Amino acid sequence: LRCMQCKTNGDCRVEECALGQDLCRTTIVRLWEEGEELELVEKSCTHSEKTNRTLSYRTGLKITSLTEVVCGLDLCNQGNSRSRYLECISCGSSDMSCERGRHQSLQCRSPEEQCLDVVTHWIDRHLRGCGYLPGCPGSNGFHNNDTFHFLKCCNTTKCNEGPILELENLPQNGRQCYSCKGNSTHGCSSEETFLIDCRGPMNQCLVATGTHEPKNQSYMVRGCATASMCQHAHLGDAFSMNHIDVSCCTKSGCNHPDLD
Amino acid sequence: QVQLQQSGAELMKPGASVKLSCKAAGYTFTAYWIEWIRQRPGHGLEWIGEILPGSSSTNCNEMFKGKATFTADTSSNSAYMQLSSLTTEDSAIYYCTRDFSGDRSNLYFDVWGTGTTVTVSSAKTTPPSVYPLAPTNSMVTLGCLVKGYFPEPVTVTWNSGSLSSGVHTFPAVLQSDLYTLSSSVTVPSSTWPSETVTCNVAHPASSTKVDKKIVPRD
Amino acid sequence: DIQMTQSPSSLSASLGERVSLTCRASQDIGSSLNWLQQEPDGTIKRLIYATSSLDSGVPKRFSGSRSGSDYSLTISRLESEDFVDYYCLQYATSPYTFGGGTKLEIKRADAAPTVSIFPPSSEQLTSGGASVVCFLNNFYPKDINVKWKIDGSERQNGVLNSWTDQDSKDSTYSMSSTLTLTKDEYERHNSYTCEATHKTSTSPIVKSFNRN
Repeated sequence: LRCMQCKTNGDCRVEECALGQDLCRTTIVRLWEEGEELELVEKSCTHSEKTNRTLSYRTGLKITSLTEVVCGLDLCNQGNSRSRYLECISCGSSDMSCERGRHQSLQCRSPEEQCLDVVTHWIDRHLRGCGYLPGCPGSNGFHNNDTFHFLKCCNTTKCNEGPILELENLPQNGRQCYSCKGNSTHGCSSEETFLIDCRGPMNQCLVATGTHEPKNQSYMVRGCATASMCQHAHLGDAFSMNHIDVSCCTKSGCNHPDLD
Repeated sequence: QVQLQQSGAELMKPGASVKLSCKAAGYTFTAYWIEWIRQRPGHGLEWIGEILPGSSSTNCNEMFKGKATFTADTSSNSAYMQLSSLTTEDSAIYYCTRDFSGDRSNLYFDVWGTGTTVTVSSAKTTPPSVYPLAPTNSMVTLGCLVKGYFPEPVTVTWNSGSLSSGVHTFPAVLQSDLYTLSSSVTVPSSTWPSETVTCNVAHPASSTKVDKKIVPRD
Repeated sequence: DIQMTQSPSSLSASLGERVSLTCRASQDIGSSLNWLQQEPDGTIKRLIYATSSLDSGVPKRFSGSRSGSDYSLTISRLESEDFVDYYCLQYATSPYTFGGGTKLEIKRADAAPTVSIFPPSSEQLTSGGASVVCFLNNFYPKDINVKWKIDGSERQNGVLNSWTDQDSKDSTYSMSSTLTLTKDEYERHNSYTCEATHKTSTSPIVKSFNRN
């Protein structure tokens, strides 16, 4: 496979994709900000279990508009008024606007897009607005000793409103699964593994292995997750993993390394 | 209170242009697009176009290319729509509503003007030709026929309003460039011609008020 | 250009009855469809915004809902005030479009039309022309149609028709069939008749009029 390869500046070439790579990407970012549309575009080869996805959100008098799109063909990432589908609450952590109650309305520009609500703590914190991820209609999150991710998703007007989701205010499931992260050496080692109390709808015991895309090490995690969160696609973008294992189960402690 | 106030009914020679207005009140005028909607006789609503004050920006349905032309005066909180080169088929009601420029669905098409009539025709002010229409055991129905007038409307009453009983006044239809309508009244067969019965036709445009009573024929 | 196909175009119902009407989008429009209500006097008010959101002051028996491409306005316990025209409006993408409208009717008992035929007055005959008026009055349902007969012969040109809205007293309809002509052609034949058939009489009703 070969994909067009262009940096922010825009100098382009044909990248012979390395062994394993089978998808060509085009990440487009946009920033409207009081009368100036700012477009940056990266293209390159990219790893599998990736999907077309986009997120648009309002920071004060600005709009940030993320987009990525992929396909399997050779050089598939080559070349590529007022629309109104869904009213979605929006804000951001980049100006502590989501953290407060300054919750603007953002109209979805595409029929597929849905109202989102994410929270991301280790490794912006809070985000709200319009976007698309595959099979989205519904909520799905995860947490362990330190990390906490969540992503609600809905298709009706202003459905992503109300207070900001904090892990602390959520109840206890009763489910207890093991909490670790790292490599099976110094990381997810059996003494380094331990029991935590699951929360909210995250009542599945989860383990997920893979490889940290930035540096060629492998990497593992365990904790409490939703069923929908149990998914090969979703852990690979929350933690930049790929070539993944994702096991899930509903017995308190069926996580444990021994039980892999 | 919020309001959209619309210009008066217009009577127009085909081939002219006329500028309708939609004066706003109660809200930040520039924050909302003003929409124009046509509605033809016994027909449904169609979308003409829009304009955002105080900007140079407008849209329209393609079909109204050359016809509809939009402007706005912020000083006067007023929006306008010219319709040039008029024909028969521009005869319609024309409503204006508002569509918020921002995001906030609750503020789209929420409040409405009550419409401006535009009637286009060749014909000139013409009073009606009131012809009378005379012939059950119990009831006898009589009629009064208003033909060949212009413009709308006329008022028709019977025995100067005292008789509002079995009265049917039908909406006018175009016979030629002129309108034409009929009115029926239902009364007891013993009442007529015991007491006389009179239709009373007023055509305000031509300053007219004409009376015609109903009598056996041959 | 998106299109909205609204139905039913016309619908009759009684007090208490629940009813629903539907607009079908030819493309995806998200939840961005609104519903409108037009009064007999032409006055237009908005009832539902964004598919399901109710307007303020609108009574809670009105309700909105989507299913796929079919966005459906629903009324539960009908009131006399509710029997009016309704339209949907999509604002997803310009050019914005409307439904073909839905006229709402009160359901009443059947009723035979009181037919009446009327020859031309001498005053019109003086002017030069000649008109014959058939009045069809007070009948339900609206399901009815006219026929004229010149010595038997059904006539195509010269006929014009007018109808009333549903009467607000008896809740019926009424119709004004008018047959326009002139000197020579009228000054000829010897029988004129306005025939029409309704749901209440197997044999068409007739008014045989000889001009003598």
